[PDB]
Amino acid sequence: LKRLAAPHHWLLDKLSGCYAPRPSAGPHKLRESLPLIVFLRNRLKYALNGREVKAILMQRHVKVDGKVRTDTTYPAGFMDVITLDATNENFRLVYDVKGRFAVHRITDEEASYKLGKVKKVQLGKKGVPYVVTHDGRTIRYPDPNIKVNDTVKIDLASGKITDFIKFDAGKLVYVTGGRNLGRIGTIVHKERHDGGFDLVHIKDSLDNTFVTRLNNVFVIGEQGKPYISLPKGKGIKLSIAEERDRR
Amino acid sequence: KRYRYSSFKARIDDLKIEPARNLEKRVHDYVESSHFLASFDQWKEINLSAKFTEFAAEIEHDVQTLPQILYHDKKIFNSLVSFINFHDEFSLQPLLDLLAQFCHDLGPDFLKFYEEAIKTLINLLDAAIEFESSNVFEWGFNCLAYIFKYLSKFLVKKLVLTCDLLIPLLSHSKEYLSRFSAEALSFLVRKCPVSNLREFVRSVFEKLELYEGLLILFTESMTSTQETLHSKAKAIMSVLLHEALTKSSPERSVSLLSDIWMNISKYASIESLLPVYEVMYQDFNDSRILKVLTTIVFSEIPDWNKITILIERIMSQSLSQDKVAFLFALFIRNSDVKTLTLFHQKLFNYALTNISDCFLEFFQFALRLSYERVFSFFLQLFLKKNWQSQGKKIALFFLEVDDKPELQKVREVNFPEEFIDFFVTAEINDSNDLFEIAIIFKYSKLQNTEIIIERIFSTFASPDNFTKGTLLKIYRKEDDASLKTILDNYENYKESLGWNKLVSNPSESLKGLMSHYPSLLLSLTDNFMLPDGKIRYTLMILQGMQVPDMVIEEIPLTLQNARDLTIRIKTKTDKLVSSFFLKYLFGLLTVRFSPVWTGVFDTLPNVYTKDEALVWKLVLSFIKLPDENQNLDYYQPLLEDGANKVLWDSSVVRLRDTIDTFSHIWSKYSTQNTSIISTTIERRGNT
Amino acid sequence: MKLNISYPVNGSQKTFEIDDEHRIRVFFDKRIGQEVDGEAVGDEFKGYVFKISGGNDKQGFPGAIVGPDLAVLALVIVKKGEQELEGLTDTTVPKRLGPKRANNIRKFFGLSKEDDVRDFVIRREVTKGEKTYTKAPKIQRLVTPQRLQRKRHQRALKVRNAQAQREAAAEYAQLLAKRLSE
Amino acid sequence: RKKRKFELGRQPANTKIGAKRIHSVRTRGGNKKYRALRIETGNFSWASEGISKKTRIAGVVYHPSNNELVRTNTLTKAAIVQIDATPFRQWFEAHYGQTLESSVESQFSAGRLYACISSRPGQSGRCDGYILEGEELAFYLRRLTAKK
RNA sequence: AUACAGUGAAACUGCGAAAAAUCAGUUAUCGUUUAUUUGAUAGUUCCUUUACUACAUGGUAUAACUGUGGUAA
RNA sequence: UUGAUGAUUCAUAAUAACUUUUCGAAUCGCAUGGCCUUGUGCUGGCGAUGGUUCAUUCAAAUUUCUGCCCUAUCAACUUUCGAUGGUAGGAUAGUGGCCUACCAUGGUUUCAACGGG
Repeated sequence: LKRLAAPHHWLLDKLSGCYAPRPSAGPHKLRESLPLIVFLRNRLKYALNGREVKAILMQRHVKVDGKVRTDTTYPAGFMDVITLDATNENFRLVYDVKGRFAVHRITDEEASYKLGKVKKVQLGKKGVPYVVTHDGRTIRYPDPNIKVNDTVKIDLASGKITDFIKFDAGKLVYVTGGRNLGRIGTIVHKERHDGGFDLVHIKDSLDNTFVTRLNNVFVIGEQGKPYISLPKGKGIKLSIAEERDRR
Repeated sequence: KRYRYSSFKARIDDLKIEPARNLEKRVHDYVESSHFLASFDQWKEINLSAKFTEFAAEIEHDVQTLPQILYHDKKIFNSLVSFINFHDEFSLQPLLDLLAQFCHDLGPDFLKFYEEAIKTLINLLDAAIEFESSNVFEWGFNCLAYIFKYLSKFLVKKLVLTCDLLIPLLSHSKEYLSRFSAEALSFLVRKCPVSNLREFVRSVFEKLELYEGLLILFTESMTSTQETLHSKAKAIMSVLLHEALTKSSPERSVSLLSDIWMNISKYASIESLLPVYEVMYQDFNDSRILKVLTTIVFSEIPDWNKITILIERIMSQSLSQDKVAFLFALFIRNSDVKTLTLFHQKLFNYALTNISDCFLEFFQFALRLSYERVFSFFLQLFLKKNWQSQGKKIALFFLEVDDKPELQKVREVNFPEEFIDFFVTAEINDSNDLFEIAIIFKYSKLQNTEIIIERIFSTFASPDNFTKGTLLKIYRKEDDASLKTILDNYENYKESLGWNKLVSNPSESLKGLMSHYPSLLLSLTDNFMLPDGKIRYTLMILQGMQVPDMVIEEIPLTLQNARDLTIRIKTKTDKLVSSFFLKYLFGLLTVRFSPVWTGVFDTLPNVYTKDEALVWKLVLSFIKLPDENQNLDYYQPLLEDGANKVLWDSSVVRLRDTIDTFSHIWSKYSTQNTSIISTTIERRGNT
Repeated sequence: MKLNISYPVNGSQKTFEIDDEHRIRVFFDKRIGQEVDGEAVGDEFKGYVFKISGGNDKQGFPGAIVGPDLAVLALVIVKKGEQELEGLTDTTVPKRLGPKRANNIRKFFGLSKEDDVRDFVIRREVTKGEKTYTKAPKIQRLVTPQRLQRKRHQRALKVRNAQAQREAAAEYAQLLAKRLSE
Repeated sequence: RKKRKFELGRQPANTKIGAKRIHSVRTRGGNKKYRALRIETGNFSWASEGISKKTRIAGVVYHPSNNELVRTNTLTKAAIVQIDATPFRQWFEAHYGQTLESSVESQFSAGRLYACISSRPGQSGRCDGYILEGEELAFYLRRLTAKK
């Protein structure tokens, strides 16, 4: 029960007692996930207090990416969907221009699937090739052109793969983690060191050639035709001073 | 402690519609002069389903201003029908509530859509059967009953049409759909007047041949009021039901009306029956009314019941009648009517079966009419009374010998004129009835034993022996001739009723070695016969008789240990009897404490006192054994049925029908008199 | 000396009170479970086999050599003889609870495994004063219709999982075939 | 789970031959180990033809870290033991048809061979050895000359 | 409701109570554990089986309980 | 004709055995459905627990290097009872003198080792 220094992109109120919620074991890490208490209590405000959040979790109203997951401290981290059956809602939680967990209202035909970066492709047991992804869905029998640091498109009815975005020089990219969060565009340079500290450089509307760690990046799709929608003008971070200079 | 997590069946069984008893619901009577706009704009703010919001986006220009409701009547109903038959589970409360307030707001112009609405929601209720969520048909049956509550003024003639539309909800072979449709139809029965009601029930009685239980639920919820009373429509609903009955109806109509009378009499049972039974008796005075009389008298007014039964008996004289007389004798509290009913049932037939059913129900009194029934004119009733209980046999001892004594002497003459398997069965059918009729019968029984010299005929000779110093010489003759438990009971009766010892004594140790069979009752009777024979011609024998005649398990373990200790501390008859009763205790196979105590105390005394032979006999008794006593002819059954499917009236009808099937016919009575069986040839696979 | 003696065959016990300090001498230097003679220790019963287990002194304490403070001595009856003492051998106590398992009630009533027992259960009776109440315990480890349905579902679950897995393996085989062909 | 201390150890298993006993010991984090104590039998395998057999071990004749372990007959890893040679001889006769390498055909009629322990039966739970053959046989024949 | 059925004392069970010295970071675990959560995960236990078999499912060994006491608590 | 790693004796498959033995469901609440060989016959759902292995997750564990006061009228310290390395073993969840044998005699330091508050 160690707390009061949470990941400060959760933005919980500081005069809200003393502690802060401990995300349990789950598909994502500690300081890059967001549990449903912080979601439904001080991020969109559907329930006032945490035991009422436990009531709406226990009453089967919420399902993260297909099944219910009746748990308060469930670390449903990045890129998954939350299909609130009542309110007709499909919260995909994605990132923003500033570092927070922006929300969407996804259509049902896009909320029927999710995607994610792989972490390794291995041979598991009895000579069966299986891949993993970033949220622990170790799924069997891929197409064996799946490479490391690539994205598959999980079907979310079954755990099958419908398509994959074989990343190379020049297919549209997202970022996650680091001080260059929430940016798009993949076409300047493709650096490859020996031991990390490398990026596929970024090109945007203002063509900002940017880099970060290769662990801090993953793909979406084709340039101009993305697989996921993106919030508030497909986040760019031009400048707030230029925004207040123009409009 | 809350959040019980009821099951689906728990929700449904605890669910009941009653929309008047749906107490407050002030969501639509606060009308903003349009009432559909009121319910609609409430539901648009409380519920957000996706297709309900798209339904509102298709409809929203065409909801306000009730004249613009009445002009655009077709498009809003076609949109509501399209989205109801779309039927997402989450968008079913607003659509059904809007349909209910829609019919409320139209009224007489709804009738063009009334025959589409019900079948669309019927498809919805079948989809809800598939969906398995009790909220769905809670909303569905509530909206259906609101449609009934708002169109009851105009559903006067078309009750037959709405039942033709609501057949697949009354009869669906699911249980709860029947009750949920039936109580809404019951509210519609608490309505439109008596002539339309009686022609409606006369037109719906044709559908009897789960419709019976569905109509039972409908009529029961119609007549039943809120709590501990009957409704105001009961004093005319019973009249309409009874006047649509009485031979202008189908076959099971009397059974359905009897089940309705039983359910209403079980429900109300305090004071509102005083307004129903008056009209019921006044309508039942016009004349099967015995089914209604049995239903009226089974559930625990007596003077009017006596007058109606007198009129029924006179109209009958100028079975079910036996069952009605049995129920009246079991339930009434009138001495004059009971003493007249004894002679009335004596004028009626099957008095022996009626006395058997009455003794099975309540052995009250008045065993002096069966004597006149026997003098008018048998086997199986006197046989069951003889093998019956203590007070039953003590009351049957009066009219045992007090039968037709001319017929008893005729049976004695026909038994003295001996013929002698089937002839022995005829002798047993004479013998069990003539056993209650001395030296002449004893010599005739000795002649029959010599002529027959199967085991049922041996038990029949034993029955004649129980019917019996000339008797002591006859018992010596039967000893010279010497089921088996009945034979040992006959030997006990003979020893209860010198030179015989000089003749016989052999037999003592033979009966001792025979008292090790597969029946503790046969062992007790054989030890009784051996004790009586050793008396008339000992301490360990009487102690073993006492100890063989969970606390009982521990006491019997200690007692068998004590008797084995006494026999270990200490004639050849006593030794053989102790070894055979110890083998009987080790092969009783019905109490593990005694079956452990015998096998734990037997290996202390001497061996080879027929011990290895008895152990080989136990290890070889599982070789080959069966039984085939006798047979008879065959006859018919399955009559006298006033009810089929209800509460415990069905169980009472099954018991009286099984008794009438036992004492039913000649071949059935012969087979049932053969069915009196002796002790068991059993206890395999553990010895 | 207080002697609580238990007759376990009849499940009872009683306290006798003994003199004979030179029989206390015999009770001295005895291991747990040695031969102690009934007539030798007692003028009130004759010729048994007694085996000690332990004793409590003052304040009630649990080597094997006992001491002089042993006021309470516990004895068990091993080999009974004949004497009907009114505290050990005469008093019959009932078994408090009967069997509960299915084959346990089959052994307790000798029941011939085709019986489908379900009626030989040991009832117990109570009554509040006007309404009777008979109570039957339970029969677990009994073949109800539910358990073999569950076993059937387990077997069909394993077969169906293997069916889906050996379908997916063949699908990946055709996918590797077309990846070879391109 | 997994604290740290400063300086201590534990008592070894230092197993013998005769009256085979196996005592389990608690391991933090799975793989509950087994100390073999006085184990008298072992799994012994041919290197070249590749056939194992359980075989009564006769005795360790060489230890390369303490000579006293040969005196006390201690079965640790990497020792030189004699076993039986008869089931490997049986397989050799059965499936080669020779019915008898040179320096192992000379050891067959002597009766007992030399092998190397590869398990750690003080910690693992069983004893295995492979029969030395080749340059291992050369240096261990030189180690027999180092004995004599 | 003649196995029990919702109610529940007590008890068994399951789980959890673990002054380069300190450290603030940084690197690896291709040098270990990986409990809990999450995702995939397994047809093979008898066939010297017809004088054909525990699997429609077999065995103890005890709490709470009942009983005898000690004791000064 | 083969997966990944900067890197494998990796992952994994097969081979010949040994298994004091592993697991491969003797469990539980709800509904009771479809079939026809109407037999207590065949099948059947929702999901609670337990278990094999792998991945993820948190948690623990070492280990890398950058960083703190005053000191030479404080310059030698440590191999004893391993102080410093090698080789094999014991062990241990584990590398590693962490200990056990044999070999080598080292290591730290005046830039302040070692000691003093």
